[PDB]
Formats: sequence, C-alpha cells, structure tokens
Amino acid sequence: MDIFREIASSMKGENVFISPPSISSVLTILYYGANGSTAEQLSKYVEDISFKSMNKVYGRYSAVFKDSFLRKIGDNFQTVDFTDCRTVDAINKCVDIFTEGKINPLLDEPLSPDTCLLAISAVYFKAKWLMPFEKEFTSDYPFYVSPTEMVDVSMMSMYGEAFNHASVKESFGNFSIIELPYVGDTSMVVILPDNIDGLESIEQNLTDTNFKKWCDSMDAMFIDVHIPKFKVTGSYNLVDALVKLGLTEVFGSTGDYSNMCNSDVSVDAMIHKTYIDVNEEYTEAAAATCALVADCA
Amino acid sequence: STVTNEFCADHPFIYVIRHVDGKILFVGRYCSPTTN
Repeated sequence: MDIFREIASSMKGENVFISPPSISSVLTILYYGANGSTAEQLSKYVEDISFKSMNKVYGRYSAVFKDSFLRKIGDNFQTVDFTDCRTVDAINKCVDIFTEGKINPLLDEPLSPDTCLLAISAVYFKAKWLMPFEKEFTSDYPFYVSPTEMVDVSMMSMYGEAFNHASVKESFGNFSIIELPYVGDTSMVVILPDNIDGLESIEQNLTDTNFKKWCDSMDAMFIDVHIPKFKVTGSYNLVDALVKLGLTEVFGSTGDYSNMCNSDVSVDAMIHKTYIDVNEEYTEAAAATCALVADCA
Repeated sequence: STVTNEFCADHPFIYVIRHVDGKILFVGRYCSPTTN
C-alpha cells in the first residue's frame, strides 16, 4: 500500500487508518479532467452487501464545463452555489447519512468562493465476524506501545478455533499473519511482528505484491486469537504524502485541468477522514475523501 | 521462529480489511489505544 506507507512513515508513533479505494476514486475524478503531465502522474492511480461506495462531484454553477469531463463522471455530477453556506451543510449531511453517521462533518471550513469543483468519495463497511468474540472473554491486558511502556487495553479472545495463518520469515522482519473472516466475502488480515518493536521495517515493505504472497501462503491451523477491541477516527491532509509520491504536477498552480474547465483551475487541498470500530460482534468502517479545485476568478 | 498456536496482538500491528478475491478496502496500523 503505496499511500499507506507514506502517511504511516510521516506520522511515526501514530495510529493510522485509510481507505485506498476512496482516495483512488477521487484521484480518478481529477484524472478525468487533467491534461498532460498532471494526467500522466494521476493515471498511476486509476482503478457486495458489506461494502458500499459513492462519488459525487459538485460544480460551481457559474462555471462552464467540458462535456468529456462530464461524460467520464456520469450521473454523479451536480451544480451548486459554493457561496451559500447551506451548501456545506447539504454536502456533509449527504456524507453523514451515507456513512451512517460515521463521517460527520467531512467539510470543516466554509468553502471559498474561489472554489470551482468538489470531488467527494465516501465508503462504508459493516459486517459481523463469521465467528463473534464472546464478551465473556474480553478483558484488560497490557499493550506494548513500546518495549517498556505498557498501557491497558480491552483485549478480545477467541480460543481453539482454526484460521488461515502463516509464519513469515523475511529479511525485513519475521511476523505472523492471520485472516479473520466476516460473514460474507470479506475478511480482516492482521500482520503481527514477532518482535515487540518490529512493525516499522515490515510496514516499510508492505507491498501489494508482498501482501498477496503472504496471503497465498496461509493455511488453516488451530490458533488462539487475542486482539484489542478498538475505535479510531482519523483525519489526513494527503497533499504532502502524494507529492512525496510523485504527484508534483497535481496540486496548486501547476495543476493542469483544462479537460475539466475552461478557466484556469487548481486543486488546493485533499482531505481523507476515516472511522473504524472493531468489537466482539462486528467491525464497522467508513471513510470519505475530498479534493477541492479552485482558481477561476 | 514466530507464533502459530497463539496470535497475541499486544504490540503494534497492521490490519487490512479486504474482499476475498483480493481488493483492499481499508488498511490501518494499530500503535496504541485511544481515549478510554
């Protein structure tokens, strides 16, 4: 996970949770309206009952758009007045009900009249574990924030069931990998370093290619599982991370989006907000991504 | 070596929510608990 690594590396010590498809779907909107270099840089990111996603594109009513851009976006387009602030409330309310109240509010600042376009993505997930953890076994255990810093966490336990699992030996660290299934066709794969402090070097090699190799090697084995019950919400500005990743002709002035608008527009911000709740009964998650395109008058 | 009888996540770990085929829906890192 390209983007995950960047964000993780730049927030050492911090919990991190992101939804790659949500980010990828906004970048794709931007792609649809970009030309040249900007388009080339972005192309590298153009890509059930448990997972739902939706994209909305809001355009400034006084702007004139390119039909191609609009053709590529489909019935996800809508014209609005960014001037009126009820506009921000209508957008948030929409992201809010689609994410079952988990992402609210996505937009924190009254948008600028300098704004031309908002491409928003929202995704929602909720599913019960194929096999629930029994609350009876949930109890407080020390969690190692660092080798000698212990903090109390509510730990869930499931004894003597079997799960797909693999002991992985790698030049960058050894770890255990397990798959916890959800009712339906999704699962949660967890990567646990053998070294109390070895996550970073493994994190640094978390690649789509590597990740699949590890999954491919898993076999059913009996193993007892203890994992924290947890809730986390994150808010990330993705620009820096994305620039560091090679999207240098995408944000600000140098952004070329003449395949979107007539005027000269620029993308001056890109936020990602997320939420996840892991409990003994189910896992619930949501995320929303927004890129704000401005510069037109 | 690595464990294979017990999966004790009492230290930082990575978790990935994915579709069985293979599409990754969410990726996170658990460094420490939050609030209480």
